[PDB]
Amino acid sequence: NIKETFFISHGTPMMAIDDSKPSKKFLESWREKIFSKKPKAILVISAHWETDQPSVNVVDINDTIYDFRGFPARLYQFKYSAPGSPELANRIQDLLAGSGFKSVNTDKKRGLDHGAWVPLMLMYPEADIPVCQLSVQSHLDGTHHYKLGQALAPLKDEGVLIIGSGSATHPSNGTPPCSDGVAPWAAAFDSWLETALTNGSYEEVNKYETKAPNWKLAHPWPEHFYPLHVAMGAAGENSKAELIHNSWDGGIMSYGSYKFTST
Ligand SMILES: [Fe+3]
Repeated sequence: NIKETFFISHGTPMMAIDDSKPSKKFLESWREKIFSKKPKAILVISAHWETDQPSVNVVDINDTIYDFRGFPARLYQFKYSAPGSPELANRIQDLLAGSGFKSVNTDKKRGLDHGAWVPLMLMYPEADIPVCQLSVQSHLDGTHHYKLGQALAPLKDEGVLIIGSGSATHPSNGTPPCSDGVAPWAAAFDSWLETALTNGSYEEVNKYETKAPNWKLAHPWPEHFYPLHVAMGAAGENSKAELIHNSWDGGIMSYGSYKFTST
């Protein structure tokens, strides 16, 4: 049914209201210009939900979680009450367990963190498509998440839109900006990633720690990068990666987003 998986950049919560971000106009054009098909359900691997073992969201309605401090009060008024899919949740449990993940937990009470509901509120604003969330295991490695994606790969034939939500670059809150360029280290890293992805060098991206330039500056902590790996795996071995968006915030926080097309 569905032959694509995506990695997008959840940005920061300001992307719900800051229209000075091309990221927002990009996400808003989702159903018209990016993915026209209506998916049966949506699975989001969001970087803002990390756990020790794979964890799935099992609720019939997602609560809208404001996992951010220090923003306009308008942001805490938002509700993206999309349904959950216990169907999909179980399907994910079984698919993951069937591939070697013996311990895979479930949370029957939590909804969507801003890593899911902020983008989804722009792409699918009616809030009527089931959204189920998968967690990222930050203290593991990239290959683990590639495998989590491979395990999820069959979900596509069942109308599931697999989306990893992170940031192409996620420099520390302590990294200094660039006044009117794009920081050299960040362009190096983004260039590396594109060259890897568009050529299907997925083993390389699994091994970013030993092949990417400036990865410690780009991803000091991996959580915002591992959803890329998951979408990568879910697309498949010979999928075709395309860069569908890029924009920068401080000259250092890339918003790059990729579409993986299985063949
Ligand atoms: Fe974030």
